[PDB]
Amino acid sequence: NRTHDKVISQTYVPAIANIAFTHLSKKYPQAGLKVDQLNTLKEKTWNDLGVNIEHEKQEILVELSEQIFVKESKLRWVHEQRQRLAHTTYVFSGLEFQNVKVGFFIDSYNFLLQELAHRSNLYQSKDIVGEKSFHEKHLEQQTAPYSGVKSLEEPVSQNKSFINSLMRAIHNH
Amino acid sequence: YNHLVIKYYQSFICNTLINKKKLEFNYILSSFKFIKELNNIIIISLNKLF
Amino acid sequence: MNNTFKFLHQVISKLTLKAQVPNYGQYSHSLKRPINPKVVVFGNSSRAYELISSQFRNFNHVNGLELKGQEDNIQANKVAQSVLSINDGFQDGYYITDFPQNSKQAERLDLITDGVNLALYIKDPSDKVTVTRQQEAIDYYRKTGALVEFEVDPRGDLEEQVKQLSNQVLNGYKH
Amino acid sequence: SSKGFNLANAVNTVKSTLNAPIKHIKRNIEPTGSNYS
Amino acid sequence: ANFVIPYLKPVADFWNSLCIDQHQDSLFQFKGQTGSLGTDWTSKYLRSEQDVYNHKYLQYHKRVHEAPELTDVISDNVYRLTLFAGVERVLSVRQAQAILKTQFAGATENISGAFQTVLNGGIFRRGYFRGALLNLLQFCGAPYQSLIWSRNSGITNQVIVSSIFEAFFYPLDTVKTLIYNDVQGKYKGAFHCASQVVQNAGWSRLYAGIFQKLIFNSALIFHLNQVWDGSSQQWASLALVAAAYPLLVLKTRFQVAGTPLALATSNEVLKVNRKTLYAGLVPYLIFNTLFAYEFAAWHSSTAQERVIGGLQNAMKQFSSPAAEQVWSS
Amino acid sequence: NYLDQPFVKVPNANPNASLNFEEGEVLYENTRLLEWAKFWNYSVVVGYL
Amino acid sequence: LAFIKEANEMIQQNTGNLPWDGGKKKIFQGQANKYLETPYYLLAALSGLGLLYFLYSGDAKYKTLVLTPVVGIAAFVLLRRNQILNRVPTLTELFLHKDGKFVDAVVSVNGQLISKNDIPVSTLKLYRGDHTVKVNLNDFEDASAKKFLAQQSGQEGVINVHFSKLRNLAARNGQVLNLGDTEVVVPFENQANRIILKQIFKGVEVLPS
Amino acid sequence: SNVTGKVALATLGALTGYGAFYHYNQYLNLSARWQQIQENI
Amino acid sequence: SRIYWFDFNGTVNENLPLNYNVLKICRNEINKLEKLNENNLGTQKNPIKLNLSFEDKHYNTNNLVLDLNSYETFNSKNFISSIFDKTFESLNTVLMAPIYSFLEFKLKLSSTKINTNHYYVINGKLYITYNDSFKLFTTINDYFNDLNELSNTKLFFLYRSFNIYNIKLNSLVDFVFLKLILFIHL
Amino acid sequence: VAIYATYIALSYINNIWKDYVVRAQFSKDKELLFVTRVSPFGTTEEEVYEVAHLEHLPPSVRSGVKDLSAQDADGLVDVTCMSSQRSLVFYKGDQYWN
Amino acid sequence: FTAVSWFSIYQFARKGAVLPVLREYGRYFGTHRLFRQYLHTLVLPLLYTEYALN
Ligand SMILES: CCCCCCCCCCCCCCCCCC(=O)OC[C@H](COP(=O)([O-])OCC(O)COP(=O)([O-])OC[C@@H](COC(=O)CCCCCCCCCCCCCCCCC)OC(=O)CCCCCCCCCCCCCCCCC)OC(=O)CCCCCCCCCCCCCCCCC
Ligand SMILES: CCCCCCCCCCCCCCCCCC(=O)OC[C@H](COP(=O)([O-])OCC(O)COP(=O)([O-])OC[C@@H](COC(=O)CCCCCCCCCCCCCCCCC)OC(=O)CCCCCCCCCCCCCCCCC)OC(=O)CCCCCCCCCCCCCCCCC
Ligand SMILES: CCCCCCCCCCCCCCCCCC(=O)OC[C@H](COP(=O)([O-])OCC(O)COP(=O)([O-])OC[C@@H](COC(=O)CCCCCCCCCCCCCCCCC)OC(=O)CCCCCCCCCCCCCCCCC)OC(=O)CCCCCCCCCCCCCCCCC
Ligand SMILES: CCCCCCCCCCCCCCCCCC(=O)OC[C@H](COP(=O)([O-])OCC(O)COP(=O)([O-])OC[C@@H](COC(=O)CCCCCCCCCCCCCCCCC)OC(=O)CCCCCCCCCCCCCCCCC)OC(=O)CCCCCCCCCCCCCCCCC
Ligand SMILES: CCCCCCCCCCCCCCCCCC(=O)OC[C@H](COP(=O)([O-])OCC(O)COP(=O)([O-])OC[C@@H](COC(=O)CCCCCCCCCCCCCCCCC)OC(=O)CCCCCCCCCCCCCCCCC)OC(=O)CCCCCCCCCCCCCCCCC
Ligand SMILES: CCCCCCCCCCCCCCCCCC(=O)OC[C@H](COP(=O)([O-])OCC(O)COP(=O)([O-])OC[C@@H](COC(=O)CCCCCCCCCCCCCCCCC)OC(=O)CCCCCCCCCCCCCCCCC)OC(=O)CCCCCCCCCCCCCCCCC
Repeated sequence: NRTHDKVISQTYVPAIANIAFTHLSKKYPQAGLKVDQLNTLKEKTWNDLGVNIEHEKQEILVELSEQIFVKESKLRWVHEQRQRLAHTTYVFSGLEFQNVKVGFFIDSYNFLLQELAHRSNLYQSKDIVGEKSFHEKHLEQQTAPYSGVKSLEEPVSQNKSFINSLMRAIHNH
Repeated sequence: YNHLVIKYYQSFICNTLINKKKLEFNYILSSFKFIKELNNIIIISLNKLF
Repeated sequence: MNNTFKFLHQVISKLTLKAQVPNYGQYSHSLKRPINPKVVVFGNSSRAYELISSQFRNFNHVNGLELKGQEDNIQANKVAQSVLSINDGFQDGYYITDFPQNSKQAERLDLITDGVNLALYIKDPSDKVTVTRQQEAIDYYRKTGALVEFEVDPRGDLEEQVKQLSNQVLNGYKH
Repeated sequence: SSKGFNLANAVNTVKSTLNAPIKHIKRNIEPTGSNYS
Repeated sequence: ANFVIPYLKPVADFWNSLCIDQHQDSLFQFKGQTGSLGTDWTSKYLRSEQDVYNHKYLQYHKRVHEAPELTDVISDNVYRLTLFAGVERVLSVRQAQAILKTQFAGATENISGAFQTVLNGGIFRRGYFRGALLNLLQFCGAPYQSLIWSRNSGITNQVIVSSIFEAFFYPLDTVKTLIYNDVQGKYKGAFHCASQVVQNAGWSRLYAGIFQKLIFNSALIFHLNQVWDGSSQQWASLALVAAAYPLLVLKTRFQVAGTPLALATSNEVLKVNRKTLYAGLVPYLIFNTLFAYEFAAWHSSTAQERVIGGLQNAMKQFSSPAAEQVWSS
Repeated sequence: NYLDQPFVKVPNANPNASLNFEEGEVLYENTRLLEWAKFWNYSVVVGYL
Repeated sequence: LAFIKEANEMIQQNTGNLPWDGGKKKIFQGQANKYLETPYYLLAALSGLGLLYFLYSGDAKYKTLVLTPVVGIAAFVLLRRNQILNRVPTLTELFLHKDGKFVDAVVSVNGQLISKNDIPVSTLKLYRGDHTVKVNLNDFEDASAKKFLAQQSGQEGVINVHFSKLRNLAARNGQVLNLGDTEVVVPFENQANRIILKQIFKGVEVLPS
Repeated sequence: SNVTGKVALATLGALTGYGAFYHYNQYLNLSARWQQIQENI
Repeated sequence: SRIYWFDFNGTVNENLPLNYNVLKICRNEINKLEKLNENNLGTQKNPIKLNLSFEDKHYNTNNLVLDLNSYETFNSKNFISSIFDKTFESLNTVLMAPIYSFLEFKLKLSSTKINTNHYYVINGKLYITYNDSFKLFTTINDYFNDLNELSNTKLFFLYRSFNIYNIKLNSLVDFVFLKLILFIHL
Repeated sequence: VAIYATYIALSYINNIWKDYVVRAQFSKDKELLFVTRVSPFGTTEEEVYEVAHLEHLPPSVRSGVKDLSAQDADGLVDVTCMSSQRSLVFYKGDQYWN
Repeated sequence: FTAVSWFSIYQFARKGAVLPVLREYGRYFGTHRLFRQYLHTLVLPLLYTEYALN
């Protein structure tokens, strides 16, 4: 009943739950939506709580995008928030969460946030420098300049010879 | 119904923007009659059969 | 989201991300650097200055201490104008010092310039003015997640400190 | 008009290619903690 | 036998047709005699052995003394169009790289950089084969109509006809160049690119570089005739076309200018750095030498003599080395 | 029968409740190994065929 | 140098820091989404004709008899969805006057540019959430359509439909802005001056110049 | 798509006109050859 | 012309490397102090005085009127009549290209890189000529590393300037997977 | 012969590639290590290990230390899981390490 | 052999590497080591070929 699979990061789940519960309590003061009840609220459905999440979904998404700051994303905060808002609204426009639990909505939003962060990081660790690719190494090697022959460039009478001048023009161009 | 509502909303927005005062019902009801008749006859046939 | 579908979703997402950023798996390292790097540097120690000079050789300095006294909006606008251009030398990186001094200025600059690419703080025990001057800005950058802290020991190894700072700033760069 | 082929770069790449599998060969042929007496 | 072999049989048949002599197999498929000697297997094999050179000669004669066939011309130039279609795109990118943005997109200003720029989009419509169908259409156009209207003609007449047809079909060349140099998928197709060009600039925008394309085409036709004849002056003509190559480079740059795909305009293209005029000259010469157009309809008398002499020399092999010289035959 | 050991209990099929499987931070990452393995495996398969 | 100039212009456009372009200053730059509809219409017509020909002849297979209706239905649904998505008024550009109290806009409707002027900033309002759209059934001249809409809505002649059910194909790629009396779609992927944009959307009037 | 339609129509017209000219020339040549063949026969 | 001394009345912070604009101004004043002749300005006791403002030190340039994604407009210059001049100039350029190459090769023979000097000592710090300004020079390896970094930036600018909001396919994939999971939950 | 040759080849290629580590990530409490390794077809395969079990063991033969890949700055480090009797191979290059 | 040697010498001289064979400068005309290496690479193999054939 419990596998050896890494669970999605829960760092922002408390913040998402707090923001959503605050916004929903602004409309349903008696709903009893509190952060301390997340462990028990996630097991109930919106119908049981008498809350129509469909109407407030867009406002919840906007508030979450404007409030939550993710430091794990590779994009600056403004771009990250705008991209998160667009992605979340597009994904949730076709999803009806009314008949499912609050935990499903919270986990879906957290998964979207984590996937956006991973895509921003290019599905690679942000704290690992990594190794350059073959193309990067080749481009750096090609961009590296050519030193040439310093002996021919050295100021000497012998270097004024026609043969030496030809060699310098051929090898130090 | 959702498609019809969206088409009506878009037509109203466009007519207000352009000062036309007439809704494009030809576009709002693109295939409403056909879809409704097909669904109704299918449902009636299924009810008669089963 | 689901254990059974996690692998398939990851594979499909990796395949699709190439459409947005072609050859991302081959140019991931280079992409770590932004197009127009904007850095805000906190720290006024001698070792901090040496590290800044070593790390930002190809960047342009922006002394924000000269803007003290003017209102936050004007200061932010001037900083944005300074750091939203590329010189003939093709140096697109700018690092600011002694600015912002408060959360209002920090937020104004971020809104004008779409955010600062990096906020590098060098905690040097031999420094006692940075915390007194720009604590609010440091707190704002910590909140926004653009803050990178690199503690420096004055009696440390300069080369190792420079290498660590370069790696940390490269990792912390944001688009 | 950036320059293209360079024999020195080619030789360096060949050396890197030939030296790449040395670590793997060493790891494969090295001893381990086990002593199957 | 009912679900795999029926679908797999055509593949094996195509493989065998490619890897076996179709004429020899057809000859062997008929067994017996009707009243004439020479239908046995031994006699058929002896005939089929020389039938290769006989059919080569007959095909060459058809391409010269009969109206040209588009299928035959495409078969002759299959490699230049089928497998190495992207070579044209990479050559165009190299030629126009002087005023392109490729050097800022993980590419170098060299043939390797052009190849990498072309291949970064894959092999398909956005990659190596981007514009392959346009290249095929252009080949089926002026280069083929010119053969039709100038079969068995001199160098001057061939050049004039080719110039006329290239002028007639030039806009396709400009569209193909723009598609080749479109590395960000700005244009969704040939029609989209042409529509954008016409909407932004006038119809004359499609005829940029025509007068520098025509002269290079004349030089290329001269070199093709020289190499077909096989005279020693083929190297001099190769040098001449190498010298005229900057005309082709300027044509490509003019076509690629005046658009978001390029950093320069028509006026600035003319005053471009002179050190990059011969961009991709050696790659272009190598590609042309390896896959020169096999237009047998334009082969002169000397070229036909060379081909027939080679065929006869190959045909002479069918004599017994140790045949006895007898007083009475 | 073989699982029903006389003196010692066999390990539970599920992980201990103490363990938490929440992801932390990445220590090591060499993604190009996947590409190298795919290349080598495909090459050996093609050669063997 | 040419690339440096182009990059500087791109950075300025992305940051939305354009100067005053004469009488008005551009503070928004957005683009609409285009979807394929002619290929789907052609595919649906081909599927219908093929089904009719198969029924007339009688030489078809069960496999194709199953597949062709499915392909035709999918093509028809995709065509309807793409038509609805394309015919969505999407705000393309917005300019503010020098006085800061008037705004002009240009919107795209299925690739057609429509220009609206004399829009006081006090009337602008960005819908953070899903608003409500009012539909008047009395306007409809089709009895069957009116009856169907009334039955589905379960309301009076004037029916209010929440925008949550409509955002799937109405504003799935943007927010909803109120340009006075009309409503437009503001895409998320756009270049705009955020400082002025937020104030005008909230309705506050910026200072002159 | 007015510009695209005009461009496509112009291309079709040019190709069709070239085809008409080629077919007219071929028809003249074939008629002359057929008359010569009939006379010879 | 290597050693020169500049003095700023507190308007330039020397604790950090000088800005590109500041170095450009210094070069533009040295190219006058050299060519126009010298009143013995630039020594420690007789330095060059400068009062640099924030705009001068920071602002890059002006005339940002380039129109992105634009096509040159024809049919107004009478291309039919003007193409002759362009063709003639192209022919002249093609004819002269071998001659220009030969002349440049001869110039290389008669010229050497060491002939020109590009090193200047300012405030006891060595600088090397850079495009239109100066660049601090400390070590050959450091200079080569700086050149490599500049080349890398120029090369990967376009790749790094990718579209953040082009996430249609990713959003579609996420939506499909979450809708399947929602069906499972229902 | 064909079936078993193909099976043996694929299985032994997978076994050879199993030792190498593609990715390693600690848990939130740093109590477990999730390791992504190579699959038979070159994809990612997940496994879990315990940091306490993980250990770097010296070679059984004491004269073979000089022959270890770890002698090279860009060699390989062989980390042994003492519980699962498995080996984890990591590149010594700092580019691959957090 | 001459072509390969000339190509290698040219590439290594472009990269700044010159084999330490022959004097750096000539005793009489002061010809450069690269030029004399080219001359030797061109001449010596021809003489060796002639001697071997003879
Ligand atoms: C004897 C008589 C001869 C007579 C003729 C002589 C002619 C001489 C001509 C002059 C030659 C001068 C020498 C230098 C030339 C260099 C090339 C050059 O000039 O080009 C410039 C340019 C230089 O490159 P660069 O990036 O600018 O700079 C290079 C770096 O500086 C370099 O730095 P780097 O770090 O990049 O180094 C690259 C490379 C440097 O190395 C080399 O490149 C040297 C290679 C030497 C050997 C080459 C042999 C093959 C050569 C080709 C053969 C065919 C020729 C046909 C010719 C025409 C015939 C009609 O480094 C390596 O060595 C890499 C390691 C791997 C090497 C190869 C390993 C082989 C292993 C073999 C054994 C395998 C295991 C077997 C056992 C197990 C069981 C099987 O090169 C190119 O751009 C080349 C482009 C070639 C394009 C070819 C056409 C492609 C078409 C693609 C079509 C795709 C279609 C897809 C369809 C899909 C449908 C689904
Ligand atoms: C070390 C070695 C092992 C040691 C231990 C061994 C222990 C004993 C194992 C005994 C296994 C059964 C042996 C049966 C021998 C053949 C009997 C026979 O005459 O039946 C054919 C017989 C054809 O006779 P026919 O109608 O006179 O046609 C004459 C034609 O010349 C020919 O017909 P056609 O030309 O019209 O059609 C050509 C071709 C058309 O070919 C195709 O359909 C294309 C390819 C289809 C997919 C192939 C997948 C291959 C990948 C691995 C699959 C693993 C097993 C999957 C099992 C799925 C079902 C649970 O059709 C076939 O030949 C049959 C299709 C292939 C079916 C193979 C997959 C199903 C196996 C079912 C039995 C095993 C149950 C599960 C065992 C545990 C598995 C973990 O089939 C029919 O009754 C009509 C077709 C529909 C029913 C097929 C029934 C199964 C046929 C099995 C074929 C032989 C392979 C069996 C083993 C597969 C791997 C485990
Ligand atoms: C093989 C067996 C059969 C052999 C037959 C014999 C061979 C010759 C047959 C020739 C006849 C074929 C039948 C007729 C074809 C007709 C095509 C046609 O009309 O298309 C038009 C064409 C289509 O429009 P478009 O699609 O928008 O543009 C093309 C795209 O750019 C797309 O171009 P792309 O180059 O980017 O394409 C990349 C390529 C990427 O893929 C590849 O290239 C892969 C290559 C792999 C290697 C090759 C291996 C060997 C072949 C294997 C084949 C396997 C089967 C393939 C089956 C494909 C599906 C059928 O494929 C694609 O991605 C294509 C995009 C798909 C949509 C469009 C094409 C649909 C498919 C048609 C295929 C037909 C092929 C037939 C011949 C066989 C070709 C092989 O448009 C134009 O050409 C417009 C030109 C406009 C020029 C500017 C005009 C300006 C105004 C002019 C004013 C004039 C008056 C001025 C007066 C001045 C004062 C006097
Ligand atoms: C087998 C190995 C190779 C395999 C290749 C792959 C093949 C695969 C199958 C086919 C498909 C692929 C097709 C090719 C793809 C590209 C390959 C590639 O990478 O190559 C490019 C690659 C260079 O590309 P890159 O690295 O990008 O270029 C670097 C720069 O970007 C510069 O590039 P750029 O484009 O900017 O050019 C500017 C130009 C700038 O320079 C100029 O334009 C100088 C202008 C000076 C003007 C002076 C004027 C003075 C006044 C006038 C005096 C004369 C006229 C007087 C008249 C008076 C009376 C009227 O630069 C040059 O001139 C130098 C360019 C490179 C020269 C390469 C020479 C190769 C020689 C090979 C050995 C010797 C021949 C052996 C033959 C026998 C073999 C058995 O070429 C090579 O390195 C070698 C490639 C292979 C060579 C094949 C041999 C030549 C065949 C054709 C010509 C035959 C001789 C004809 C004359 C003699 C007859 C007796
Ligand atoms: C990939 C192939 C999978 C085959 C599965 C086979 C299962 C064997 C079970 C073994 C246990 C014993 C069963 C009883 C004995 C079976 C004997 C036997 O093998 O007879 C087969 C029977 C023998 O044919 P035949 O006697 O030679 O008559 C020749 C006539 O031309 C035939 O023309 P006809 O008009 O007389 O056709 C009669 C038709 C009448 O049908 C019936 O047999 C009764 C009705 C069954 C319901 C489905 C009818 C087919 C409608 C289209 C598929 C709908 C999706 C659901 C399919 C569920 C599985 C059938 O029978 C069929 O052909 C039924 C199968 C056709 C399937 C075609 C689509 C392939 C993919 C299917 C799976 C897709 C994923 C499903 C996931 C789960 C969804 C819940 O039919 C076949 O040959 C079936 C295999 C055909 C393979 C080649 C297809 C054409 C080339 C590929 C086209 C790919 C693109 C287009 C399709 C894309 C996907 C939609
Ligand atoms: C059959 C003819 C075949 C000809 C083949 C082509 C190559 C050879 C001829 C080439 C000629 C044109 C070359 C281009 C010229 C460009 C302009 C220029 O600046 O010159 C480039 C350059 C000189 O320019 P540089 O910048 O002044 O460089 C000076 C460096 O010291 C030079 O340093 P290095 O880097 O060159 O190295 C020194 C040099 C080695 O040079 C030595 O110092 C070695 C001396 C060995 C002496 C052995 C005992 C001789 C006993 C008396 C023999 C009497 C004649 C017997 C004849 C028998 C029948 C054939 O080379 C080597 O050590 C490496 C190669 C290994 C030795 C292989 C030598 C084979 C020579 C085959 C041709 C011999 C022709 C003899 C003609 C008659 C002479 C009377 O010329 C050469 O590199 C070619 C040198 C040819 C040999 C010179 C021998 C001088 C000592 C003669 C002693 C006996 C007579 C004394 C008379 C005293 C007054 C009464």
